[PDB]
Amino acid sequence: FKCVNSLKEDHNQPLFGVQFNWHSKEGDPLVFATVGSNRVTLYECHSQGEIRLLQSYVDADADENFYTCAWTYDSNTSHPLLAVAGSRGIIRIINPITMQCIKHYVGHGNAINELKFHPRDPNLLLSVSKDHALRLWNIQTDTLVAIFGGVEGHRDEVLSADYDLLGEKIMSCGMDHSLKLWRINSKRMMNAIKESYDYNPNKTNRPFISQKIHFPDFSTRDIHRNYVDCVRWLGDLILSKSCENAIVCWKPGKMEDDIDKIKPSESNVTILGRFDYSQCDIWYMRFSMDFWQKMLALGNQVGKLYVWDLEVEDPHKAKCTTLTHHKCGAAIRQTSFSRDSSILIAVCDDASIWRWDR
Ligand SMILES: CN(C)[C@H]1CN(Cc2c(F)cccc2Br)C[C@@H]1c1cn(C)c2ccccc12
Repeated sequence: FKCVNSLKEDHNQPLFGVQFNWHSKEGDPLVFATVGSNRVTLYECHSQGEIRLLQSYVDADADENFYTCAWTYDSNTSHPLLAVAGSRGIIRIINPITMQCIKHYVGHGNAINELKFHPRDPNLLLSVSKDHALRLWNIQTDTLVAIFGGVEGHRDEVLSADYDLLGEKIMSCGMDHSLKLWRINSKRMMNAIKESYDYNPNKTNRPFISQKIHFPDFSTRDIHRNYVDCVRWLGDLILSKSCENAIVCWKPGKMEDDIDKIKPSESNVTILGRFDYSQCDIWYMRFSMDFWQKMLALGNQVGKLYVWDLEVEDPHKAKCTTLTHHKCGAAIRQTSFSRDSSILIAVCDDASIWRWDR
């Protein structure tokens, strides 16, 4: 990777999120979204490092602060869609072509820290909230499928979550120091998703009933000793970090325990490795993976990028490379790889954007 360009957004506030559109069409240039202040902005990557500015959506409320975005597509037309959310607790579904807000969702209206789309179903959107819950939405029928909470759920803000490969289960994490597993391939949840697709408020009198899921299928506070701010599945293993200068690779149970035989009472975890780094001990810093999960990237609080090659026989054998530029000194909140892994974008606390090309 070589640094080929940079720019800075005019708001001078932190850029909290960046996502390439991995649903961009064949023959179209690569496009990424950034979120910060009260806006979302799209850019196109071109030759000679060119980052071409397209168009933003700016919230009507000057005090909105977007924290997260996620791409999907319209399941009938194939056109890409962009979901954004943040401090107002409003999910907006944006048409990236025109930057129109197509529709919006409100749960209880508390800050949303992360959005993720289901890996197999483009209509299923997961939101994680400051109000300690996760919510699963069906953006085809505009239904709240399920709320994951209760006293056995998270006890402080939820900061991140991730679906597994097939979208059969979710791992969430947050300020309570815990990582929690929620299975969504239960008979109850499969039925709830089916029912959400059968719901049309114009053809019935009932409201749509959301599931209240109050018990995770596994919980641990034994991995980290502070806020857990990013989580990703790597097959049946988990990668998670806190503010302790480490990403930990771990699994529920003992070494030979199958993830789908783990019981909610399971008290053990197994640590398969740990990727240490420096100067990333402030709260709220995300890591990202490429589409194939061959690579992992994290920025630190002084503008350095760490990239790990995970194409090795065991997690602890990952190969690290570091990327620095003398003008990039602000905290990197999130990174994104293009689908082919040819471009890595980093976004920063000073509203700067950095492009690295292979
Ligand atoms: C207060 N909450 C908990 C954070 C959560 N963060 C989202 C987020 C996350 F959840 C996990 C990992 C990275 C990130 Br980025 C948005 C919020 C926030 C507001 N301001 C002004 C900030 C200033 C600096 C950093 C974060 C925030």
